[PDB]
Amino acid sequence: GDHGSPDSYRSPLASRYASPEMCFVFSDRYKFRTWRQLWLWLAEAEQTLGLPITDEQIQEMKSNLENIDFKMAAEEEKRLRHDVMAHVHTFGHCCPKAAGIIHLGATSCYVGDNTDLIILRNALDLLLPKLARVISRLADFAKERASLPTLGFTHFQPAQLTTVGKRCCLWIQDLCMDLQNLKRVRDDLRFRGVKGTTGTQASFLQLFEGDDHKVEQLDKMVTEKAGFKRAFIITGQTYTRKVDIEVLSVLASLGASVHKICTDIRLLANLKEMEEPFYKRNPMRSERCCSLARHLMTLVMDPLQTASVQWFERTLDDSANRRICLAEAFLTADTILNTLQNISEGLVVYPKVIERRIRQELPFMATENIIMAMVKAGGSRQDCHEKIRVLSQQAASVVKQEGGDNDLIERIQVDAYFSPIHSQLDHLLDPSSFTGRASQQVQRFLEEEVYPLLKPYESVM
Amino acid sequence: GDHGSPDSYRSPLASRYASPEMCFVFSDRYKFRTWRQLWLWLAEAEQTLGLPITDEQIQEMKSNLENIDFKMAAEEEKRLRHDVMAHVHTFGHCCPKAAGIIHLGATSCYVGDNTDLIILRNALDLLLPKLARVISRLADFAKERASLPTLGFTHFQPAQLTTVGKRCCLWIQDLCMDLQNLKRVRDDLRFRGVKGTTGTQASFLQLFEGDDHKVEQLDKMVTEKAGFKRAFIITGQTYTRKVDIEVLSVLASLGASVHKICTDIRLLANLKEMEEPFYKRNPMRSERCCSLARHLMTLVMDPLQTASVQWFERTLDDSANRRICLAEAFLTADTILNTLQNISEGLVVYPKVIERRIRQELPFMATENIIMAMVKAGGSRQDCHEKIRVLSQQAASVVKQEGGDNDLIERIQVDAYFSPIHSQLDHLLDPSSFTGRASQQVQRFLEEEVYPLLKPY
Amino acid sequence: GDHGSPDSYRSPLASRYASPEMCFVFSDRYKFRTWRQLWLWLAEAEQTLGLPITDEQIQEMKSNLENIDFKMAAEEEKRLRHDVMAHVHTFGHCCPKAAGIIHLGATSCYVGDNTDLIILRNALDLLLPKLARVISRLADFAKERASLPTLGFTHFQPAQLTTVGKRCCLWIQDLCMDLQNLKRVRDDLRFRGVKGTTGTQASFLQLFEGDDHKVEQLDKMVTEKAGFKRAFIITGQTYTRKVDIEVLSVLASLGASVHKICTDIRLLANLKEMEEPFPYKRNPMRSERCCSLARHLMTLVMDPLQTASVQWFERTLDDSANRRICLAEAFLTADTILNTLQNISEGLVVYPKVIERRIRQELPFMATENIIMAMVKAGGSRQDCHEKIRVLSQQAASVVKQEGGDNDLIERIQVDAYFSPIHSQLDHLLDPSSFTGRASQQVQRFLEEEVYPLLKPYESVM
Amino acid sequence: GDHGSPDSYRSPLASRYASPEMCFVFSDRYKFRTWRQLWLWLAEAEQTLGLPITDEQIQEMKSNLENIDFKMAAEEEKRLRHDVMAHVHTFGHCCPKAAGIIHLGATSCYVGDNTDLIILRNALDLLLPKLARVISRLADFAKERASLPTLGFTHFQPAQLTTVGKRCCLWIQDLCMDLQNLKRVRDDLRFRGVKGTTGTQASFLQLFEGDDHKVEQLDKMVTEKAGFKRAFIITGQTYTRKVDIEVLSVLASLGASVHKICTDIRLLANLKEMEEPFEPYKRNPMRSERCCSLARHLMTLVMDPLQTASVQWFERTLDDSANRRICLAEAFLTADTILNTLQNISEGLVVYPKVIERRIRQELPFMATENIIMAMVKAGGSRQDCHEKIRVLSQQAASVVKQEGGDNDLIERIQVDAYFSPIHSQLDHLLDPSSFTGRASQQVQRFLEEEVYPLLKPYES
Ligand SMILES: O=C(O)C[C@H](Nc1ncnc2c1ncn2[C@@H]1O[C@H](COP(=O)(O)O)[C@@H](O)[C@H]1O)C(=O)O
Ligand SMILES: O=C(O)C[C@H](Nc1ncnc2c1ncn2[C@@H]1O[C@H](COP(=O)(O)O)[C@@H](O)[C@H]1O)C(=O)O
Ligand SMILES: Nc1ncnc2c1ncn2[C@@H]1O[C@H](COP(=O)(O)O)[C@@H](O)[C@H]1O
Ligand SMILES: Nc1ncnc2c1ncn2[C@@H]1O[C@H](COP(=O)(O)O)[C@@H](O)[C@H]1O
Ligand SMILES: O=C(O)/C=C/C(=O)O
Ligand SMILES: O=C(O)/C=C/C(=O)O
Ligand SMILES: [Cl-]
Ligand SMILES: [Cl-]
Ligand SMILES: [Cl-]
Ligand SMILES: [Cl-]
Ligand SMILES: [Cl-]
Ligand SMILES: [Cl-]
Ligand SMILES: [Cl-]
Repeated sequence: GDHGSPDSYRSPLASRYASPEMCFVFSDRYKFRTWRQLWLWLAEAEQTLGLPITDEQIQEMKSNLENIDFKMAAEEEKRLRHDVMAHVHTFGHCCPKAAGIIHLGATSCYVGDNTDLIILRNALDLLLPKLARVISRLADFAKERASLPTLGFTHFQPAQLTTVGKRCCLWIQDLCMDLQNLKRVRDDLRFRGVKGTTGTQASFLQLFEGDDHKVEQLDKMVTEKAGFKRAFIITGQTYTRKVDIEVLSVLASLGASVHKICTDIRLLANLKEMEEPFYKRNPMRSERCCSLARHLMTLVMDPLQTASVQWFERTLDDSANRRICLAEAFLTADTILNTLQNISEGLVVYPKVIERRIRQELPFMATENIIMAMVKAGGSRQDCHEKIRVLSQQAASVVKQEGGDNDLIERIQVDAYFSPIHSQLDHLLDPSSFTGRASQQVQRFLEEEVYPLLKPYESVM
Repeated sequence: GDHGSPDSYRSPLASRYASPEMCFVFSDRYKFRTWRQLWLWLAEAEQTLGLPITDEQIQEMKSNLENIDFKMAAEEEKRLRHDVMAHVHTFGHCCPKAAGIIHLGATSCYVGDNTDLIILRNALDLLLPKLARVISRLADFAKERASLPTLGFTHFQPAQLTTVGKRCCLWIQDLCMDLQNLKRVRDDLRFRGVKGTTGTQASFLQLFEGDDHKVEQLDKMVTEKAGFKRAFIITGQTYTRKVDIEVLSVLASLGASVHKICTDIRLLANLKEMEEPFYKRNPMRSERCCSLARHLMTLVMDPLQTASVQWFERTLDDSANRRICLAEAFLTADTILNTLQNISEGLVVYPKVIERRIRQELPFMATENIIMAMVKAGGSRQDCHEKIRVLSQQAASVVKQEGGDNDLIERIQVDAYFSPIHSQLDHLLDPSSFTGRASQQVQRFLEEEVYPLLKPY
Repeated sequence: GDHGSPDSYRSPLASRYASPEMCFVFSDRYKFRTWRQLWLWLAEAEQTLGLPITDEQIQEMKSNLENIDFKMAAEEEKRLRHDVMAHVHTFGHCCPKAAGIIHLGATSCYVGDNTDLIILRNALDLLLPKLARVISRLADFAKERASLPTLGFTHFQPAQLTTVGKRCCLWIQDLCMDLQNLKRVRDDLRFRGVKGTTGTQASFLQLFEGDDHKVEQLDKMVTEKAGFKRAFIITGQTYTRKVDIEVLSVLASLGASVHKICTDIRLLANLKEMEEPFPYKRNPMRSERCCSLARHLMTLVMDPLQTASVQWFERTLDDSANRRICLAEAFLTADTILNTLQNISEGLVVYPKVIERRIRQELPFMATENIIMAMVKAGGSRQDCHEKIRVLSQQAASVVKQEGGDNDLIERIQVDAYFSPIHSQLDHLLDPSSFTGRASQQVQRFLEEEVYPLLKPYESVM
Repeated sequence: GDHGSPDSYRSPLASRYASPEMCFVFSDRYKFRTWRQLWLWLAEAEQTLGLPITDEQIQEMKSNLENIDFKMAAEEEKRLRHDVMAHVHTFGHCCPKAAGIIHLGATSCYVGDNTDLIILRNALDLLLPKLARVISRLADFAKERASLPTLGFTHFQPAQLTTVGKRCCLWIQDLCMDLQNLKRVRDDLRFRGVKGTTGTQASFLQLFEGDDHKVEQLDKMVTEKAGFKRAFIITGQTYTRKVDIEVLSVLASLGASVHKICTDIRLLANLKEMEEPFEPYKRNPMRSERCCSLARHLMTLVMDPLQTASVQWFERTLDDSANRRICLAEAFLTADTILNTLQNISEGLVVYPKVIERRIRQELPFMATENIIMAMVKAGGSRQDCHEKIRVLSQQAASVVKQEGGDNDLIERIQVDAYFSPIHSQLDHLLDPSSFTGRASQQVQRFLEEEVYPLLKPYES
């Protein structure tokens, strides 16, 4: 009824995950509406350029763009075993006056391929502000936490202190590259236009009695009507399936970024340092994003393979595949960005869990700070280094062998050797003094790189 | 209605491609009904093993296996953000008596993982007879055409003659390897059974007051009820997702086979030697098979990646992915097998086209046999080789430079140097003499390898 | 030099990673020596079946199996742009008496494909005992640690306790499935044998003057000489490239398993519960490397899938360059991973006092039901007790997250006279060995029923 | 040997396929010379910026950039189990005065990552002119063959005529999209620069005693010394591995293009319409087969960096290292080989016009029937009636072809039928192949003038 009977398989991307907006863009109502819209634009342009098409035929066509008899369309397709021709017949039935001029000069891909290009670009236009919003919410988080010291991890082992906001900027930088990629692909998408069966426009040239200029005009007119700046000069029957690679490749790369970000979030949730928005709390949304982002990456192999084995001016082995992977890649991407937005709005941070971890690990990373202090006081770097080695091993043994807390500072405190440095210990181990340039980097990044990127999307934040 | 509104995305695998039977196996009806079947079996087993579950509670559960309020379950899941708990609640709603004991001792995966294993095996069982049927129909074609000479192709260039039937056996053999793969994975599939939250059955042990024999018997009892010969001993929360790799990998390899087979048919269609069953005729069914087969191959990277990053006793980042890739792999495989059967039932061959192509190419492959005939006629191999070489270059130029028919045999016939073999030319150029052991290979293959494999189906 | 001068690219798989044994299996010496071995076996069988081949011709070839002039071969291949014909000519140069009968009746794939099948089987035979050894070492660890309680993880969040040994069985099981896979593919690998240019044996049938029996005998005999139980009946020019899918698919699956296992170890290394074999701060670098290589193993499966899908008719040569890369690389990658995993599995470091601490911080939240059950057994209510134990768990969780302190939930219960009926039981109720379920029982049954039978064939090489 | 002894595995990419120039770029000599060049630049800039480095330390480091003791470095790496530190120690041993300031403040990635970025960019600079050269050769072919009619193929079945040159433009267009992608990735490549252990420059900030300006100057000074216009602001330990996805994705899409082009060439070769250049009746399209084989590996390799980036934890994990040693080099050596081979193919492509012409003659009559019907309607005949008469003749001709294995005799059937007497005198004209190719010829001209030549202009050299 809505997403269908439960007695048959229903894609989870439709019934469970994707927004109504993205679902509609990949719906048959939208597909077949656009087929008629393209047929109308064709008749309109053809009428202007002199072909015998009456205003009645245009008005009739224009008044039935939504008037789609799916039952009739289905029966015709069972009969003809051809989907475009099924719809040509069905459109001509409710438009009896224009029936004879519908699809005039065109091959099936005039509606099929141009609709897919309109769908791709409209789908890209849906993703962009959703991605932009996720980036803005994280940028707010990053700026807010820019100076909050946190344990750094390499090999997922204790490393030089970063900040929560600086770490957030690694996430933001990858998503920003995705925003630029998606925009580039949307902006550079070209219209197939009117090209004919094998790309030569032979049909249209005959209809215009050899007038090459009128053929070029028609192609320009339908392109403009479709809202595209530019059409291919060169096609076979179809737009080059290299286009489908370009689109799904940028979505795949977005998948990898989201999977990385959400893996980091899941690890922070184990560490109790950060948690998804409101005893056992599971980072289920981040896990979902990983799950769906993995499918995005997997799907890139479909268009790669498809384009690689397209023979000459077209083989029809692209069709069933594209029905699946194009829609599912955008429905998957839509779901991910909707969820990441929801995650990024109220990430819970626990400063005192973060501080406890730093206090347990920083003493082992601060030994050169201690030597420097003792040497400046007039001690020996060689004598000091030995003393710290032993006390550090003692502390390490407590942590590993006994499961105790790190007591290195306490050992240094009660050892008389470090007499000239006892009053400095609190300053020397101040975690903010160990975070390098993290806060200055966050500011400069957001200002120079992030905010300029977001400016176009302020309207819808 | 049945597939839903055209105002929303609908999977073409559902609305366009897969059979009703496969669509039902991956339907929410079948799934949640099976969830309830597993709860019934559990309560039955747990009752036999002494837990406080009454007969009338079990009657209540059995009477309601199909009575599923999908609207309520969706209301609960919106509220609980937990799918299995929503169905526990909803089953407990229409079963007020048994409500207290549904899911007793189980974790979510008890219904979720076991249902997937039941579904995977049922799906495999739907595929197997269809694949056997394709093989059977192709075997019929291979037998009928076992001796029909046809131009061999290597580098897709003219090569040593094969037969139509022998070439078909290349196709059959790959599909036989798939049939064996699918049957193995089906037969080796193990039930998760009752394992508790992290795989230790700590819940059931406590319910049975430390009695291990009862905990093992429960696992055995529910496994048997589900009709599985064997259950896992070792699990985390889930069955190992390596299982999903094993299943989709064999599906991926089936895809590769069908893509190659259908690519060959498409090329033969261009050559006008073969056509799909009944001016332009397009091998559309073969093209669609290729299209879908490619998706089957692509899908293997999903379970590979999933398994690689499951942490400890399980992470929930397998869940959304599996909802998509498992169903799709099987619905795609189903479609391909349904279409491949259609293709295999009336393949059209054009012997006269096949013959004409052999006549254009065989003379170039027949020159060593002409030379052999001259040598034994009291002649020189080196002289003949040079004479035959110039005429073969002459004929090759007519073909490529003049777009003409190959006239090499006519050139040989009129050149008096070949007087010692002129009377043998009809014999020397008989295409059936050039196919080597192709028909005998077909006979032995079908007899020894194919027919024994089909005998159970 | 051994791996060439540093002024050109050199594969890390050869210069850095794989064992010498696996490198040699994928060497040109081994390849081209096997070409010659195959030529000798063909001449042997042909002579037996009556073709005009002499004992001295066979003696000559046998004497020169290893006497490969690589420079001459390269020179000839530059002239002929054909690798097999280059080696036919080179072999005939050093075997002048045999030159005329080398490769008699055969197409190039007689040496190319059959050598690849010999290599694949030999390569699997190198991997098998290495995996068996990894499984056995982990099985020893699993038995040793079968009762050692450890915090369970689902969502990587605290869950019902498992044991260190039981968790190891999750890893072992996957590798046992791989071991079975590799053995199956190895055992079921069929020989191409002698098949001719398009698979019809037309050349051989003519040589034997139409005697079908003799062609069938030839194929049997060379298959037997190469040590294979079974040859294909049906081929085009090549063995079906579906074979390459079957082999690299099992390697890909092994890759996923090792990636999972080594990710778990790296996570245990962060938690300080387990470390790699022998400093305070240590990196799981070997596990990281195994993950890095395992990923390449999974990636490589798409090569033979694609290759097989677009082979036209009796074969196209677009498989050749690809197979030179992916078959060797997959095995060199797999070999390295198993060499490293063996090393990781020997002396895995465990820290029971870190494990215990973590358990004590998390168990009380998972033990509330037991503390309630004990009150109801004493005489208290379950509705009343569940509420009072709720609020204490709330404050303890807040101490952990808001204060950043230790879990004081058991102290809150201890210092509260409502839980007076059960105060003396608290240690018994919180005994972590009482929460591990059937973990240790499962380890024993698994090892005895599933693991040890698999390992028994490999006992002499352990 | 020079590729090593035949007793061990040797990559066919080095031993067999790639050019010596691309082999050199991914060689250890080039890698470790660049490590030392980077150490020289770090010291140079550090000296200028006031750190205690002498001129004879710099004179020493500069004079030993090529004097690499690989044996010593290998010994050191076995001992340290650390490749970078082995080379710090080895470089310090031949530069004993400078030993104590080599790598000052830096982490291993300073040399590791920056060298990889230098190599990636130099690798892309080798490919670019090669791809431009292929496009240029193909454009000459397209121009020469712009108007030559050839049978169109859709479903790989006879379709509306195109031209040899127009079909070549489908190939050219995909390669032009690749040239733009590679150029884009190359230009947008950012330097990692000096970032420290976890990306915070804490080491350098200390060395400059809190002077942030000097840390920023150092990052700019080395970035500029390396010939890069821009450095990252935000890194962890490493440059984001999304960079590797971006680079191998464009190579993967290039593989798809080449696989399609070479598949078409292989099909044309079967049809005897086109052949690879002469280096002879049975000829195999072996170069094109090889290109398809390698292209496939290029497409396969994209899943490596996708997976790598998706599971990088925090400021980095070392599970990327081994994978990248394989896939980055292999992708570029594979790409290099394809382009070398494709240029070779494109240089003397052979066309057989009489074969092409014969195929057209066999197939065109069946596509000419609508045009014959139109000429009869113009002469006074009924469309419906004429369609029926011509349909029987057409079905008779198709049966001669398929059932008798004969030549298409449809035109002869029409010529001797008195029914078609009104158009008999027009048949020669109605069946002219050039008249069926539509705008194919003008499309080649416009495409080459507007979209190809401007892209090639910069590469003139
Ligand atoms: O415009 C034409 O019809 C000309 C034809 N090109 C085609 N162009 C577009 N669609 C075509 C084409 N051919 C078939 N079909 C129809 O597409 C449908 C494919 O079904 P599916 O494989 O399920 O996606 C399915 O309905 C097919 O009938 C050509 O010969 O070049
Ligand atoms: O036995 C034959 O030669 C018959 C031929 N089949 C072939 N079988 C095996 N190898 C062949 C074949 N053809 C070429 N080549 C040679 O393979 C080599 C391919 O080189 P690469 O692409 O670099 O791997 C390269 O050396 C090629 O020359 C056929 O026409 O069916
Ligand atoms: N450990 C678990 N086992 C089974 N299901 C779970 C678990 N944790 C959460 N879930 C639920 O499983 C579903 C996952 O949804 P999805 O990510 O869309 O597959 C959600 O309803 C979760 O609440
Ligand atoms: N954080 C790091 N950055 C760079 N290199 C490292 C780091 N940690 C270890 N290494 C070294 O990098 C090399 C990784 O080797 P492989 O995994 O074979 O590429 C080894 O020599 C490691 O010791
Ligand atoms: O909800 C469950 O069934 C399991 C949850 C978990 O393991 O965290
Ligand atoms: O050895 C290094 O350069 C870095 C090591 C680390 O980050 O752990
Ligand atoms: Cl059109
Ligand atoms: Cl359970
Ligand atoms: Cl069709
Ligand atoms: Cl052979
Ligand atoms: Cl390390
Ligand atoms: Cl640095
Ligand atoms: Cl060749």
